[PDB]
Amino acid sequence: GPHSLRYFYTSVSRPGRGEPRFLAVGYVDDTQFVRFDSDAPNPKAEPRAPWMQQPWVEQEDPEYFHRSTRIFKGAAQIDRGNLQTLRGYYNQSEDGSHTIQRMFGCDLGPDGRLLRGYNQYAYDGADYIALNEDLTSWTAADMAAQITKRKWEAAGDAEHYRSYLEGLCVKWLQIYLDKGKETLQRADPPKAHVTHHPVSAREVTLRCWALGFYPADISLTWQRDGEDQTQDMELVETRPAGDGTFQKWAAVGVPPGEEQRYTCHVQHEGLPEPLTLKWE
Amino acid sequence: EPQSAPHGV
Amino acid sequence: EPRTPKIQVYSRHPAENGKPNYLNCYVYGFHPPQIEIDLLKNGQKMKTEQSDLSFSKDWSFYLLVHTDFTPSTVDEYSCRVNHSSLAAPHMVKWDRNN
Repeated sequence: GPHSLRYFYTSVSRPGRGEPRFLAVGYVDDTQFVRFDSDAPNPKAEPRAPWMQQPWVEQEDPEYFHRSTRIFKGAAQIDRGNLQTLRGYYNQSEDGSHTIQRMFGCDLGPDGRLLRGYNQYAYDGADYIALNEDLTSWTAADMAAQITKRKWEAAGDAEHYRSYLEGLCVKWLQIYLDKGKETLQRADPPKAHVTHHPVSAREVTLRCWALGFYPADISLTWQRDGEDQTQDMELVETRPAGDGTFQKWAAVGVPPGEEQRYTCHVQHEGLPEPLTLKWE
Repeated sequence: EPQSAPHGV
Repeated sequence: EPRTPKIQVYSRHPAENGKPNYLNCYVYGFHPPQIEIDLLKNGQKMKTEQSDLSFSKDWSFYLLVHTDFTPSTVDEYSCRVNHSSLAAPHMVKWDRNN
């Protein structure tokens, strides 16, 4: 896929427990590189990737964390303001806690220029308003969200956001891809094997494992007699290993003796060709 | 580098 | 309208008794974000680290709670999740095959 820069903002109100907590994280692809927490004693943008603590920042952009800190504090204040007005739009009491989330950033195209921009919001975990891919128009999910859409159309906020995408967003994504090249411009293929777990006289579990892959996107399936078995099998949600790689497995329950009917199929960007393998 | 919305909801 | 957490409890590498390793509890698909995730050694809270709060395309939240550990034949491990969507703590045992 294309490289992506994404920020995720979460704010939660806490009635009778003071101000909303604001949390920010930034990702290049599936690698986190920064954080901000309004509840930290002295909240600032902190690095969350080794390549964001290399000599280059201090040697060439020493105010990098100060700028992000300043922008994050601003966002915290905007989101406090957003939770107040949303309570109004939806006629909800001061007493219940609510959540506002924002995802935004840019996909980098081969032209070294913007491929796609995102700017979208949820309230209490449901679509509220999104910027459409054309980057000039808005999708509002309900009556409340049309209030914001009219507000933002009238102020021309779309045009403002485009300016960020085509400017800072792609420029900084390219800076991160360069300075974190070893980590980010890489595709660790999955290593796959099959394991064998008796269940009963009528069932043996075949579990196909994919380990140590980056990025997270993968295709992992069983065929019986070359017929896809997604419809029968247990497929776990892709999970982090905790070292910057991902894990997955797919299990089928099979009649004992029928093991050689079943083939596991692995597809990942790091693989020269898809993998096919079987129990031992 | 992030951005903040020039306006609230 | 809360969304219930889903939970996987797993070692970073295939478990071998007496060999050092990493214990993970991965919890995802939940809303709202407030949540309590404990890794437990024989029912006791372990010292753990928790990832920074992030979220997926569907706005659901995900967290990793992890620590270094050395499995043994005598130790059992689990992850305890409490969330507004649940009336009681969701308990999931670590099974070396998951």
